[PDB]
Amino acid sequence: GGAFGKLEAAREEEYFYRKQKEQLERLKNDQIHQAEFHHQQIKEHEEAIQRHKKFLENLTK
Amino acid sequence: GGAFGKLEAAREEEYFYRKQKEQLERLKNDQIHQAEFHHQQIKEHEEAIQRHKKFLENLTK
Repeated sequence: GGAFGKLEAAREEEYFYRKQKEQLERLKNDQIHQAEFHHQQIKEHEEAIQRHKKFLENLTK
Repeated sequence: GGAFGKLEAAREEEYFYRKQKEQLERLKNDQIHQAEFHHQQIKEHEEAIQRHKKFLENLTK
């Protein structure tokens, strides 16, 4: 498709969700403890916000 | 299990990711435009950060 367009946006969401599902499984199998899980998930959601701002600023002007 | 424990954490992630897959589908089917998608997704990730902070606070001290 195009840069920062609908197909790229979908691909980024798919990558993000695949990663987070893998982390949820590490938690369910006691490979990471829960405090660590929540601390790492905050950083992921912070990076997701920056990614969405980036897409937005390219879409809008 | 227990409140704020591993099973509840998993349930919160499952709910969050089911909602986001629904929103991604709305975008794929041009029911929301892309700027709106990214703007709404920032709010969702902001709410997820607050949720993860709340779980952490209960886990730790």
